[PDB]
Amino acid sequence: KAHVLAASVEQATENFLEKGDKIAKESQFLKEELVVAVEDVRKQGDLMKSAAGEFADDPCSSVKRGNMVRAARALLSAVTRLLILADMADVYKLLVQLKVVEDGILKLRNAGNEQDLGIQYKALKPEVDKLNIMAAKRQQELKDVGNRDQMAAARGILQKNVPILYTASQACLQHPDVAAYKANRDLIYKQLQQAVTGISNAAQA
Amino acid sequence: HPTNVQRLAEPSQMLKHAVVNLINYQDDAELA
Repeated sequence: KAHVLAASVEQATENFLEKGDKIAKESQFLKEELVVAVEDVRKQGDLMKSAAGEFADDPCSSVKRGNMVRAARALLSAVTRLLILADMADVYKLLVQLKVVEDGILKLRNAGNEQDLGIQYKALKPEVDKLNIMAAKRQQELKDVGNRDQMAAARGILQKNVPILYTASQACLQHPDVAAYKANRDLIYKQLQQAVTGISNAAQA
Repeated sequence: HPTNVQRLAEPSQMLKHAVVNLINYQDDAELA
């Protein structure tokens, strides 16, 4: 009946590989690297299948038991390497979207007339929304309450200030000769950049 | 749209548990 236990390791290995194969195929980041990592999980997984099957067939053999334990170690090491790369891939995707928002904020800031300001605002709003969802999912995975709070705070500043930068820039365009509006626009822009760097650093902590 | 971490989380856990259970296997009746 020991095979009942070996079957479960096999079932779990296949289940894991199925998920890994899909992430490696669909990833826009670390694609080749994820593929190599999954290939090894598969390689070590098949070695474990053989070792576990031998152990289950001859439980008292200190040798077969030893081969199984070592094959188990190699398998779990490969699983760990895949998890690490999968996690990095998630971080890379978030950092790319953060850059999209950072570039969009600069464009909103510097629109040359109200017509373009409205367009750059419509261009930025959706990217902010997406970034937030992604950063929130990253926040729930952060283990340090410190980094988790920094992340929460940065997301809030970003969402609260995008609408305000639009209003600030609008005032600058409507009143070109008033220096105070430009100073306000720069102040809001600064708050936003600090949120951007906050998200960037918290995401990698 | 779950992250890669979420998609691999439970599967990885099930594999780790199954490996532990196989290693925990001992049955002295097998000796005979």
